Amino acid sequence: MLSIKDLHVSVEDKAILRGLSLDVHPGEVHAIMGPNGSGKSTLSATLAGREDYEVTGGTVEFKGKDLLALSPEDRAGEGIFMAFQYPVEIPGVSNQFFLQTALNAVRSYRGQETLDRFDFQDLMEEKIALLKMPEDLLTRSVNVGFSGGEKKRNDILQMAVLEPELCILDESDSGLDIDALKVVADGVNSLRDGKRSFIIVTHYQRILDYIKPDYVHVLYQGRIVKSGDFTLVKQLE
Amino acid sequence: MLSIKDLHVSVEDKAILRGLSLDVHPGEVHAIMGPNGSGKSTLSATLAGREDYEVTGGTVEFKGKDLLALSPEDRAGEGIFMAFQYPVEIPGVSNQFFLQTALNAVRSYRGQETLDRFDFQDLMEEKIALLKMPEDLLTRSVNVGFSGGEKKRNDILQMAVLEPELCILDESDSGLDIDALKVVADGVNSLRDGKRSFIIVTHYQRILDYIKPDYVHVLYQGRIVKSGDFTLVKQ
Amino acid sequence: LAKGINEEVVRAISAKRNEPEWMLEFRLNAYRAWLEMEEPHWEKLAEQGIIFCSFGEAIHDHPELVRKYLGTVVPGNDNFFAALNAAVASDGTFIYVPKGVRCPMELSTYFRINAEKTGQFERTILVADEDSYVSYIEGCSAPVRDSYQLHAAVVEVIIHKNAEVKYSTVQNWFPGDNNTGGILNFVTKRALCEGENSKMSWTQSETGSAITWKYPSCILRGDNSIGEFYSVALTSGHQQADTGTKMIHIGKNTKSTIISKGISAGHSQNSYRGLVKIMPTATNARNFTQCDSMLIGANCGAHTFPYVECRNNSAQLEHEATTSRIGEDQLFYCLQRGISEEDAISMIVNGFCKDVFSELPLEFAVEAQKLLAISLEHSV
Amino acid sequence: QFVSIAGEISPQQRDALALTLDSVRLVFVDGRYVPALSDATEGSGYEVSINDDRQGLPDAIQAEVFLHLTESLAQSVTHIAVKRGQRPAKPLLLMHITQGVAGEEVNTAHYRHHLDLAEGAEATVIEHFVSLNDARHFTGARFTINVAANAHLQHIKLAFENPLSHHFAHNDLLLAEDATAFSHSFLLGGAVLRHNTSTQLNGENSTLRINSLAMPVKNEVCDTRTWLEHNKGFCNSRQLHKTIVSDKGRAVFNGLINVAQHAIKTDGQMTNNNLLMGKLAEVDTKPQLEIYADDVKCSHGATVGRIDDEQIFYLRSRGINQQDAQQMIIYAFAAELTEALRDEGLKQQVLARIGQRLPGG
Ligand SMILES: [Hg+2]
Ligand SMILES: [Hg+2]
Repeated sequence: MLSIKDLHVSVEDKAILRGLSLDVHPGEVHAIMGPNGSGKSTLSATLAGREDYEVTGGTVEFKGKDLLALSPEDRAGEGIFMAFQYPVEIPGVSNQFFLQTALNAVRSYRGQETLDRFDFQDLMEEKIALLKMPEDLLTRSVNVGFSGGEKKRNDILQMAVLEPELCILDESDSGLDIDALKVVADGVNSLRDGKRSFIIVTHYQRILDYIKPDYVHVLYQGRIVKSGDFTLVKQLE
Repeated sequence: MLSIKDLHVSVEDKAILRGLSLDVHPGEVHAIMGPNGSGKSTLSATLAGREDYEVTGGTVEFKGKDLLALSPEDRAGEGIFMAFQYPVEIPGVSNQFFLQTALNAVRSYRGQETLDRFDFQDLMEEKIALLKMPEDLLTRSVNVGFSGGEKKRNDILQMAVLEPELCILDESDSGLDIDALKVVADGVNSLRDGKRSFIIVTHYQRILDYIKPDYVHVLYQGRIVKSGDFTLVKQ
Repeated sequence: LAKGINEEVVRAISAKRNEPEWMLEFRLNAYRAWLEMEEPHWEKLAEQGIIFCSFGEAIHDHPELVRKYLGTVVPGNDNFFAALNAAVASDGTFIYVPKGVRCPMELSTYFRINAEKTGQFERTILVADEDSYVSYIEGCSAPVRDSYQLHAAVVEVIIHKNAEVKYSTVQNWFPGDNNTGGILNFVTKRALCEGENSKMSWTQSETGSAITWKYPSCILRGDNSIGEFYSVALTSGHQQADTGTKMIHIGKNTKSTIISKGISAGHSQNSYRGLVKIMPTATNARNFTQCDSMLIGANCGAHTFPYVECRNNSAQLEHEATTSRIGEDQLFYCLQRGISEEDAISMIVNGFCKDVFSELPLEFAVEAQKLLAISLEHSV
Repeated sequence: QFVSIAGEISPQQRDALALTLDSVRLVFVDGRYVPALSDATEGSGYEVSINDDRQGLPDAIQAEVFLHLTESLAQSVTHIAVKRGQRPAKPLLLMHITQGVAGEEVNTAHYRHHLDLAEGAEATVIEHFVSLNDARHFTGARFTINVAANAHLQHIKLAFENPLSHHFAHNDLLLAEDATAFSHSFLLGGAVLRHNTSTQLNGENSTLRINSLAMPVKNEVCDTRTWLEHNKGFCNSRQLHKTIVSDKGRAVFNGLINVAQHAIKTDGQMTNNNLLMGKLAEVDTKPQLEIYADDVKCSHGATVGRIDDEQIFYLRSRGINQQDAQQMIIYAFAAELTEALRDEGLKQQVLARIGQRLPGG
């Protein structure tokens, strides 16, 4: 029951977004598009919790509570996950230690307990094959030695493990080819149980042919100036 | 042309060679075989000039000179060449600067002279051609970035340019195949003028089908206890 | 220990045990050496021949044993603090290891005490005679006073033909929040590979000292000797560490490895400084040193001044040093997936430090990583 | 006991020891400038003034005993300036010729020079030091340099004085915003030679490079040291210092790098490769990093090792003699240093100097 209303957020003292409003219910996919420099990355970042964003008015509510009053560490527990456009390299730290820690943390919050070994193991294997990751993923250091294309697919494998409620893709498709695109499509869709909702911040129209969105909005001047269904992308032409 | 007599050599006082004697005449190709550890690798090195070889007995004379007393640099001028089993990479030194100086050196020591650069490239290419070598050898760093097969094959190109009188192959067949085997043979055979000679210290025997030897000798713990011709069999 | 120190105090700590006069005078020259010096800038099992008893008990029941090794490698007078510890020290640990014996277990005395700190000075001396394998572990983990207390230990190790010594160290102090804060760690540990084919291997994780003074050494005198050194050092608040190593190469074909990981946070300054020396007799020496540093935040300091003096034309030495960090975006990427910032900084460093903790026994490695974790959070 | 008697030489002597190069050459003898033997600088694109005027000199970056003495004992100051955006067609060349005196007396000469590079200028300046003969001397030199915005400097110093001379020199580099500075020093002469290079990055987004080659022979000691301060951020620095010590000679290297707080995005690396050829040779290196900013990446690496005897054996066994063989690997070793010399003509003369200390020539 995510509800964003008349949102104003500033970056480096400059107003970019001037009143974007959006409501997202379970099991639906929304696509945000437009030219570079219109708030897309900033919007995702604002939701994620970047420290360089002064919110100058407005509200963003999730399950009826104000999320913006909650700390960064707190938002993932609630269910927000962001696939980074530029995944960071963590030399010396294996995904296993990483994922478990990521997993326990969100498990601790929500008042639930640490998963049991064998499942975590049974789950990865099933998923590690699904996203064409190196079979020796678990032992390599997070994104070290990975190409641009390899680092991007991995955050999604992660997505399929930390069990988030709302997944946001901020141009995480950059530099990816047709081959890379289909697996990512199998990864996001496979998590669809009508449970999760998804917001796809588009880089190119690319993907909506592989991950058809239910509602489409195009952002301009930091405001939504047009909204529609999948058909909207084709119509302005 | 080559006479090695009652040779005894120890390294770190290790008793290795049994008293080996051999006679090689001009224009002849001799084949050397046997197991590892009986001195094969030591023989080439001893011939080549490693300073870590304590000679405990015997003599080696070449054209009436005591060969064991002469230095390495002197050996190439006289006409001795050794194909290394494991060619060394020398980063930062192009083949051209190297070979010309090397060629001049042996040319110097033989007291004749000398090629003309302009001439030399027409010669190189032609040799570069005989072994299907990269056209950019001259510009490349000696054996740098070369595979084992390429490093080995480089030595044969080297042989035709430095024009030795006696060519010794020190286990240069290890790790190779029929195709590479085919290129080295065209190079070695091409140096056969009925005067020039070759000594093949085999790692293994398959090599002898393209470069037919005239004589074959067998080592066992550093001595020839049986000698013969090309016709030879295993068990 | 205080009040005071005189010649009679020395003569008083001696004679508190029926002490032979060899043990005594050793202290006196030290004391005499201390005097000429100015003060420098800020389970029950029966062996297997092995002796594992206290330092004091050793003098008393085994003097001839003690007689042959003490002061052989680190003289009283070697420097300021090593003279003062030899004199004045009652507490400590003695270990001798006999022919043909592989120590059944790894000897360790590190325990996570919550009684407050025992004693100010000590000296351990471990000797492994030929064909020996022993793992020794040292350290303590105590809360700390609101007085400056000075811990200035000295460890001497002597390793003979075909022998091996594995030496571990986990010291961890806790003075919440910022207090002194506050303990002066002035240790001089040195080991002699006597000692053909001898192998010495220093390993250490260290945390929470106010001031550190330390030069874990490997002395490769024997031929085919091998030294290795793995050191983790953390500093926070306004702490200062000054730790390193002096490597003297004498034997033939000696090889040495130095890996240091120094983490720096807040406004603290941690500096690595060590030395690789190759004598002309040290034919075909080879060393590879690595001193990586992670700095946390922009107002603290990490420094590195290695020294290499080589006098031999068969040596092969390579030395690398590299800088790494925790970035905002790196920090943010971790936090956003629900792991806290406090917990984040702890994870990355443990990953950063993985290659040193590897060389530790796995069990003390786990203990080592959880305490470094909590020492960070309190203080970062 | 040292004395300073300033003699005079002829043009013939200059040609036999001078490099073959088309440049603007200023000649200094026994600490004294000799006009008649130097080229004119007016209209060269280089503004040059020689006086005892010290009104402009910056304060010293790192004070130590021998520097105050030299500035104070310096007989003159060389005022050099290049106006904004000007790019001279020819490099500025300062050849230094020092001579000794008969007796037990030690002749001493001190050179003092200052260069000002206005905004956008890019020029190359070369220092050449040589001994007129075998008579001993104490040489002093000091280069302070101010590098304005968008300027690019290529500095080369060639100390090729005799095996018996003493060499103590000190150059300074001051960089502004958008600056680039390249320095290559070849310390090839003197019984004892000591070169220090201190640099300050007082401007953002700047690039600095400092290389040097030391080749000490029999009983000589060559210590090449550098000092760099990254006071501002966004600067990138690269350093390559190599040394080759044969027959009882001694090399010393010292490199301090200080990174000031707030000096974000600094990228500094330092490499030192040392080659030992004599059985009595020594090499001492002491690198020092002082970093006070976390979002940076600085690192240094240094190696020490001997000639690969197997390639030498490999090379000789095909016929190349010992002297030429030893020589071939060394030119390859220093190749990375020698290749930065864009001028082939200059490079060959530099190569000739190197070769004479090898087991050849
Ligand atoms: Hg370091
Ligand atoms: Hg650095």
